[PDB]
Amino acid sequence: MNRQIVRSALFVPATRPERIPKALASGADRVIVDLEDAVEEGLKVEARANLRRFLVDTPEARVLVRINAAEHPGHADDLALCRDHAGVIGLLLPKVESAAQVRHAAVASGKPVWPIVESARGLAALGEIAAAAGVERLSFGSLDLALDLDLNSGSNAAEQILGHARYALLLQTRLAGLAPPLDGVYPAIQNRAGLVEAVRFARDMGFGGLLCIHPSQVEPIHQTLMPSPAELEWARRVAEAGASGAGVFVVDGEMVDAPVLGRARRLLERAGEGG
Amino acid sequence: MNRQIVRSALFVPATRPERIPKALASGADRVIVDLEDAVEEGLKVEARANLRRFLVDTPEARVLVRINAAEHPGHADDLALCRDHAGVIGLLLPKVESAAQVRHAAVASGKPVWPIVESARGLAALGEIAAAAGVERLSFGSLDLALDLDLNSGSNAAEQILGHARYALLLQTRLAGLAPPLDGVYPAIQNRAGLVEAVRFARDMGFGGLLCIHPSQVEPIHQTLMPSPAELEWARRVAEAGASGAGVFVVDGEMVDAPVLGRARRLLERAGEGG
Amino acid sequence: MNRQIVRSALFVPATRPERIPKALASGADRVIVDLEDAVEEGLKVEARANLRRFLVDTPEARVLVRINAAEHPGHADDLALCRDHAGVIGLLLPKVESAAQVRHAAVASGKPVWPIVESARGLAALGEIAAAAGVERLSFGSLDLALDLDLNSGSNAAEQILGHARYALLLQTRLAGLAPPLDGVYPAIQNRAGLVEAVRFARDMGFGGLLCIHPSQVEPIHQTLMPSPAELEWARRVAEAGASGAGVFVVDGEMVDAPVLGRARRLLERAGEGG
Ligand SMILES: CC(=O)SCCNC(=O)CCNC(=O)[C@H](O)C(C)(C)COP(=O)(O)OP(=O)(O)OC[C@H]1O[C@@H](n2cnc3c(N)ncnc32)[C@H](O)[C@@H]1OP(=O)(O)O
Ligand SMILES: CC(=O)SCCNC(=O)CCNC(=O)[C@H](O)C(C)(C)COP(=O)(O)OP(=O)(O)OC[C@H]1O[C@@H](n2cnc3c(N)ncnc32)[C@H](O)[C@@H]1OP(=O)(O)O
Ligand SMILES: CC(=O)SCCNC(=O)CCNC(=O)[C@H](O)C(C)(C)COP(=O)(O)OP(=O)(O)OC[C@H]1O[C@@H](n2cnc3c(N)ncnc32)[C@H](O)[C@@H]1OP(=O)(O)O
Repeated sequence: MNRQIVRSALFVPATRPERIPKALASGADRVIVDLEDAVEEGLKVEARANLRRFLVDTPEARVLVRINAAEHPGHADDLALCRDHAGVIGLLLPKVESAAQVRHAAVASGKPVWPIVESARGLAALGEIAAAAGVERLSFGSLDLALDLDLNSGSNAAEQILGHARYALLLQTRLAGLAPPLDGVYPAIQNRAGLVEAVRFARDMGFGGLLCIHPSQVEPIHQTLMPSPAELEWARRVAEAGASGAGVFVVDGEMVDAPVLGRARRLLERAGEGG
Repeated sequence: MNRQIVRSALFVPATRPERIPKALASGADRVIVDLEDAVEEGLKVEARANLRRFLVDTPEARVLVRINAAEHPGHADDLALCRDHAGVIGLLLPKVESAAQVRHAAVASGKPVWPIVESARGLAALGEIAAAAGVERLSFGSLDLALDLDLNSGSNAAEQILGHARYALLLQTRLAGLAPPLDGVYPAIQNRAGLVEAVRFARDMGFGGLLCIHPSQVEPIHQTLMPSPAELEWARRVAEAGASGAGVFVVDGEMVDAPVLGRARRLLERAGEGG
Repeated sequence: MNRQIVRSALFVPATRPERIPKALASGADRVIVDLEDAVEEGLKVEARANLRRFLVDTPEARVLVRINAAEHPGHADDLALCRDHAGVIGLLLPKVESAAQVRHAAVASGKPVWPIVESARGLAALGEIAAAAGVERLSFGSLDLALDLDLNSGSNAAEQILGHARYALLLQTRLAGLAPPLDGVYPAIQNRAGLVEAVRFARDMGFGGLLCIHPSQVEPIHQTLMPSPAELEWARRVAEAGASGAGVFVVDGEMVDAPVLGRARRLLERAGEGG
């Protein structure tokens, strides 16, 4: 699939057809139109039709869709919508607990699957799931695993438990060679100072971006994701001293060996001019 | 077994039978009579006889018993005592390292087993152990595990190791469908401010209660475990706004989706009047 | 192998053979002569010859060698140097990802193996790796792991991930019964206060020592590893109060049972006179 970084994946429910155009103008790397836990049961059918009309009327629009899982009766109608419009470039599979769930949603949709880890069962099967055919990258339901594991969302201890799940998304991402994963949603819409901290914590940990819920969150996320002038100046000074060809040296009073030089070069290239 | 919350399980050694009544009058949700690591080798036979006599003289009493593990020569005598008195409603199995150890303790006692995860070996086999037939809930031997892993008890690094072990107790609890687990003992008897912090950290992470070692600890634990006026006031207001049935709303500047609504309803009902 | 503690293992590259003697006079418990990530490709053959010349010229010297992994063309020549000189008392195997690589390095060198956990693949196979025949102890490549997992070395988040890696080295050490492992390198050569903190965090967590990269790091590490007067005074008083033979008692306002007594006795003996 696409092995590129998604810095922002903005959720917008299909009950809000007028806010899907707003989502795409946010500047979000991806927009997720939702048909599942933001859409009330009675509106799922009408919400699916709202999305179909949006894709039809907007052929150049390319979106991701969080479908309902196989336990739901609308599953197949959700998969058919993902398969039949070119604007659907992938789907979020919620409540994923098996590689077989990934393969069925992938084959029936013909589109790449972003498995969402939202439960204890998901974590335990995550080897299978990340390695399953059709997987592009992983994302995580932070508020969902707090329910499933009985966490007091927002607390020190809760973030420590979530740190273990994040570790598994990050570990399995490398083992299965997936594209960079996206950390969960920061629900305090207007708290940009808290949002900035959750974004920098995620990047420092190896995540590529964040699942967003508001367009106001897009610029804070993308701005916090770019390397600082310092980090780029460090990477430059580290790359400059490894041109000589020395095996090991010191840059900021810190030893620099091959792996550190490799970190500076990947920073210099992933974000700016390489070489 | 019982899928109810045990907020506190108060240890009292079987060498001090005049303290068993005091333990029960504490209000601890469970009292554990100890035959293992608080009874010196030389007093274990007499201590068992103290416990046998207390059970006979106190038919309405219901206690949990921590026996010696199968390596011990008194193992079989401990099991018979747990099997032969109705007042014994379960047994703590220390140093558990295999599902076969749980099964032998459950079949021979005919009572529910509380495994204590006290060793690296226990953790590695915790899948087997938590799924063994007879398991009611897991509990955490924090001081045995510091011994086993050469930890400096009380330190930042040690608690970080203990956090990974706690996660496996919490993960397997959900995977095996067990009753809520108990975090380890807080040994600073009179330091209630530290006890309160350890109790709120454990609850926030998904534990149901604490192993305790003094009756003076019980009220701090049950008082720290009840939802605050604010948390209940929060749950009421998120439940209030999701009554109509809308998919996603905002409560405290924070997004409220189905999983958050589910947390507030479980709080309002798990502790208080539901509906 | 040796089930003793290595407090410090001082890296020195085989390109600077004049520094190998300095490494030995450092007092480091072990010296590592490097043929991998500090020796540039173009210098590896000559560096191999530098190490051979040092070993022949210094029959009494006892060193560890960090060889190139099996993917490297010099792999077999490196193992041959380890096998043919008595001064080579073990080898560091970098980029370890399978038990079979351990067995090939062990059998071909005939010397004990220190696997370095430097990658996600390594972590996932760490059960196999630690249990393989030939392993003496595990060590941790913190800077390789930051590259492999895209970590911002030095940040709060990266340290949390590395804690998950560290946990698995420590768990697998206990499960496979290996000698005590060594935490990764602290690269800020002159920041002794930061080094001292990295050393104490590692010890509190169960490491026996640290991989080091400069001889000035050796004395800070060895002084920070020794128990403080306070810690020894604590163990003495808990050991003194448990001499009578009581099962449970109070020492510093803290309950003391069998597991706590064992920590106090192990502290007094592992560092000082036992009994
Ligand atoms: C598990 C998860 O967290 S994802 C599961 C489901 N998640 C979602 O779909 C939630 C996504 N976000 C939202 O639905 C909304 O932000 C809400 C309902 C939470 C809150 O929205 P409101 O409080 O009504 O919006 P607010 O008063 O801040 O104003 C929002 C403005 O941005 C727009 N907007 C708000 N949310 C979105 C969105 N997700 N996508 C696009 N535009 C949006 C609105 O149209 C409005 O623009 P306008 O003034 O021109 O009409
Ligand atoms: C987690 C583990 O390590 S498993 C522990 C297995 N056994 C235990 O350690 C049980 C818990 N600990 C104890 O036995 C005790 O609390 C001790 C030995 C650690 C401390 O005992 P002391 O320091 O003598 O207690 P202290 O003087 O504070 O006791 C005050 C009152 O509490 C009572 N009390 C103390 N511990 C207990 C107990 N476990 N159960 C019931 N009552 C108790 C005393 O009898 C006393 O009542 P009294 O004044 O009417 O006589
Ligand atoms: C995965 C990895 O690659 S982890 C790292 C691998 N291993 C290494 O990094 C090799 C070990 N480190 C070193 O090579 C050095 O410490 C360096 C290159 C980082 C710094 O070296 P320099 O900046 O030249 O040293 P500095 O200016 O501090 O002076 C060093 C002094 O101690 C000695 N010294 C320095 N490093 C070492 C060493 N590793 N072993 C022994 N002696 C050493 C030097 O001989 C010198 O003493 P001198 O003045 O009598 O000649």
